[PDB]
Amino acid sequence: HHWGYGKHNGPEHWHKDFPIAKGERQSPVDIDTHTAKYDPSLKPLSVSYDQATSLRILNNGHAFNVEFDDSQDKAVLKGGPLDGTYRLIQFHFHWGSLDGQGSEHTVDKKKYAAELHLVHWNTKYGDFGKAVQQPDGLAVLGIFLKVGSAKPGLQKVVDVLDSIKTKGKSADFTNFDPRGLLPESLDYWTYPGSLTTPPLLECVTWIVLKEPISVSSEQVLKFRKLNFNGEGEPEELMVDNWRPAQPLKNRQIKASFK
Ligand SMILES: Nc1ccccc1NC(=O)c1ccc(NCC(=O)NCCc2ccc(S(N)(=O)=O)cc2)cc1
Ligand SMILES: [Zn+2]
Repeated sequence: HHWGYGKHNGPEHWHKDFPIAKGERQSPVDIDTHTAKYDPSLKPLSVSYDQATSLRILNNGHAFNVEFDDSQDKAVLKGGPLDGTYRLIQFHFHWGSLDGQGSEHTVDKKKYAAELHLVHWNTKYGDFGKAVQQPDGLAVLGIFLKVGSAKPGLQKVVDVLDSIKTKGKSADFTNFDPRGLLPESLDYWTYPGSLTTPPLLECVTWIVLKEPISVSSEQVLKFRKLNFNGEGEPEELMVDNWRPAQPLKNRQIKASFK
């Protein structure tokens, strides 16, 4: 009876195994654009992905992860609200059963069709497992997806999904360039928060881009053909793998822009 996104094991249940679910810095949150404060001291984000080395794509039963070689400074996030150098380890998405829901963060209570999370860890902690134990261990770059025109740089991901339909399946996934998933603007909101799935550790500097990317209806339909189940288990479509907005509590969301 493991956590997931169903009626009996979904986000309202998680606090029983992971009491930090009701903590002081949980994610995601609603971004109230009128209460976010412009912070003129915030630096431009530095997204250095030209040497990224993708390795593999994995269906882990909760989402799919595109994994990177994080054994050297090859794809890093710096600047913005961050001190030091954060290495890209993986990206994944959260998405809905319908185009009207799927994002984890909301903007003035608006839900997007999906949300991309580019997960990075602080190199001063040596690897990911140590970084998630620290209040500044991770930086997650969040990008909203809206349904409209196709994102050409997403299609290589969409096309491999039939090879990782079920939980525990992986496939080689080399030479994927995550720059093809970024919007034009790097204007962002930032706040201190958590992992949005168990173990819900309070280790994340969230950086959420203001400008969504557009994907096609056909691209997101292919996300919704994935399965939460393993091969030879009853088929349960991998949809609505999002945690809803959590209380902001004693936090301020800062904006990089006016
Ligand atoms: N060792 C230790 C000591 C004291 C306190 C905590 C820890 N470690 C842990 O709690 C612990 C660490 C990792 C665990 N599992 C693997 C793991 O990497 N999980 C996190 C992956 C994750 C990555 C990104 C996101 S998201 N949606 O916020 O971008 C969500 C989840 C499970 C438990
Ligand atoms: Zn995520």
